[PDB]
Amino acid sequence: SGFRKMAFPSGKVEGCMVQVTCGTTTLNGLWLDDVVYCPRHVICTSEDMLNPNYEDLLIRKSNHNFLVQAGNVQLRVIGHSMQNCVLKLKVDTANPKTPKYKFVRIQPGQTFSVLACYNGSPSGVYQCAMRPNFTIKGSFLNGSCGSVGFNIDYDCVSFCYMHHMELPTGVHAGTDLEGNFYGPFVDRQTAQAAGTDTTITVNVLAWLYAAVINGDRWFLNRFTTTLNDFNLVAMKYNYEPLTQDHVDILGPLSAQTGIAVLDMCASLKELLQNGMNGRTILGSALLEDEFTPFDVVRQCSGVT
Amino acid sequence: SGFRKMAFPSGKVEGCMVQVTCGTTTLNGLWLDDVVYCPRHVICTSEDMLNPNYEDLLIRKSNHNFLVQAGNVQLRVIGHSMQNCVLKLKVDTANPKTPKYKFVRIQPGQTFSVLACYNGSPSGVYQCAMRPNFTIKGSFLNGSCGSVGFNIDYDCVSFCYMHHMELPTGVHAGTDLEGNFYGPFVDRQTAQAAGTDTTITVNVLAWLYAAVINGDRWFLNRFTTTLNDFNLVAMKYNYEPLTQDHVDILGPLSAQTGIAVLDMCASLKELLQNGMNGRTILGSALLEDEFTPFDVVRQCSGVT
Ligand SMILES: *CC(=O)Nc1cccc(N2CCCC2=O)c1
Ligand SMILES: *CC(=O)Nc1cccc(N2CCCC2=O)c1
Repeated sequence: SGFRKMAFPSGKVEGCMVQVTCGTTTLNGLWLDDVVYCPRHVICTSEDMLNPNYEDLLIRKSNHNFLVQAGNVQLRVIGHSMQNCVLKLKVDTANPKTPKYKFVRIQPGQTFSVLACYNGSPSGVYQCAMRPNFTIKGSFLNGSCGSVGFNIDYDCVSFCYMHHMELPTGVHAGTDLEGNFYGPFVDRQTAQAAGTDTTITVNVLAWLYAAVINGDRWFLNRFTTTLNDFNLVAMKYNYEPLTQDHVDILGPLSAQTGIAVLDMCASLKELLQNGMNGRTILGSALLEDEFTPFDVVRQCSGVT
Repeated sequence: SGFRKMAFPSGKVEGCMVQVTCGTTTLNGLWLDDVVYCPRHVICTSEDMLNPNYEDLLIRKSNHNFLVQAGNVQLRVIGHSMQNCVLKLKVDTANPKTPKYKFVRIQPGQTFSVLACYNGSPSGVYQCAMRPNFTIKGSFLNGSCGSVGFNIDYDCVSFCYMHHMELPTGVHAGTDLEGNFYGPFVDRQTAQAAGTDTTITVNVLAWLYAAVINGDRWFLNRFTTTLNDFNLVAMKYNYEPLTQDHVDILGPLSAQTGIAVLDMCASLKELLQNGMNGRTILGSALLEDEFTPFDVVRQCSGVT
C-alpha cells in the first residue's frame, strides 16, 4: 500500500551525463553513442542571451572550443552541428554505458523523471509533467541546463526533455532531444510569459483511483455526472476538458476499482465545488495532477 | 529556481539490488562486497508470520535454499547468519559494483531516498522521512521487502533503511542494515499500531526558508515569538517541540534569507492558527515536513 510521487531509477541516465564547457559557460550534455547533446546557448555569454544570432555566434566556435568531460576523462570532439536549439557534439568515443534509448516528443499531461545535474554530475531525481501551457515546474539552478527528462519502458530510456531556461515566474521551458522547444518558448532572454496553468483532469481522476486503491475513500459520493456536465465545472476551475479518450484511458482503473469513470468525475466535481474541508487525499491537501493513468497502474502493480 | 521533493540519483544502489528466494517467498537483497542483506522473514510462509520463531525456522534452511540472483546470473551462497531481523548471505563473489558505503541508523525527522524494487529490479525512487513515530510513508507492495533507504554524501552511500512490513493503517516499518527495527515494530503479523504522527517542526521551518528563497513570501508577517510561546502552539497542533538545537541548525538558512528563525516561527504559528486560506506554498496546500535544513541547503545550492 501507499502511493508516492515516484521517479524512474536514474542509473541508466547517470551513465550518460557529461560536462560541456564553451568559454565561461559550463552546463550538462547527454552522451549517447558518439554524440553529446547540449543546449546551443552553451556558446552564449549572458550578454549574448538578450538577442543571440546562434548561426553567427556558432561560426566563431571550433570543435576544440567544446570542452567535454565524462567524470575526470576528456572526450575528443571531432564534429559539431546545430539541430534546432541543441548542439550535437560528435566525439571519437561511443559512450560504453549507452542504454537502449529513443527520443520522444511528449504531449502536455504526460509525466517524466528529471535527473538534475550540475557540471555533468547528478544532484537528484524528481517526477515532472509537461504542463498544458508547455512549461514544467522543475528545480533548476545555473549550471543545470542540459539536464534531461525521461521515461523508462523496461530497458529502453525514452528521453523527452532537455532543460534550457527559467521564466521570470520561476517555471521551466526546454526542448525534446531534436532541440524543438515545448510550447512557444525561445532560448532568448526576453518577455516570455506562461499561459494559464490548467489542471490535467485525466491525471487528477487517475490519482483519485490510486487513492481509493490505497484506502483513501472519504470523497466517494452518491452522485454521477456526464462529460458535458463535468466539463462546465472543469471550465470554471481551469481544468482540461475531459474527452471520451480520457474516459477510455481510465477504463482499467475503473474496472479494477468498480467505480465508473463518470462517478469518479462526480466525486471530482464535488471536490472542486466544496474543497477538501481541511482533509487530505494520499497525504495531499490539493488535487494532484502529475500522475498519469499509466503511472497509477505502474505503481499500483509494481512494474520494474 | 523551483523546489522539488528530490531523491538521490539511484544508480549506485541499483547496482546493489538482487533477488532473494527462500521457498515460495521472493523479495530483494542488498549485495555489498560478498554479503547479501535481506529481511529474515524471507524464510517465513505467510502462516509462519502470525507467530514465527526465526531461530527454529532458520535451522531448516541451508545455504542452497537461499536462491540469490543478480540480473540473470545466480550467486553461490557459502554462508548465512541472522543479525537481529536481517539475514547476511555470504556469496562467493564480491559485488563488482559495490560503491563506497556506510550503514547509519537515522533519527526521526531525517530524510532518505527509497529505491522501490521487486524481484531485485528497480521500479522507482522517492524521498521519505523517518516519522517521529518511527514509521515511514512509503509505496511498497508484496515483493518490495528488502528495498533500502539511503543518503549519498558525494561518492559514499549511507544505507539507513531496509523495508520489512506494512501496518494495517498503510504506513511502513523496517530496520537499519544491522537489522534493528526503527521504533517498537516487530517482524510478526500482530496488533501493531503507529503512535501519533507528529509534524517535524524543524523541517517545516526549513521548507518555509526554501519557499522564501524561491519567491513564495505571502506568509511572512510582522510578528515574532519565543521558543516557549511557539511550543505552546506546536503542542496544540501535534508538532515536535522546537529546541535551540533546531534553531542553531536553521542558522545558515536564517543568514542567507535575513529572516530570524523566531520570525519564521511566528509565520509558522500564524499558518497553524489561520490555515493557508486556499493558498499554496511551493505548490503545496499543507505544511511540508520531509525536507531537512540540510536538504534545503543541498537543493538550493546545487550539491552533486
Ligand atoms: C541554462 C543554465 O544552466 N545557465 C547557466 C549555465 C552556466 C552559468 C550560468 N550563469 C552563471 C551566473 C550567470 C549565469 O547565467 C547560467
Ligand atoms: C515483505 C514483503 O514484501 N512480503 C512478501 C514477499 C513475497 C510475497 C508476499 N506475498 C505474496 C502474496 C501473499 C504474500 O504475503 C509477500
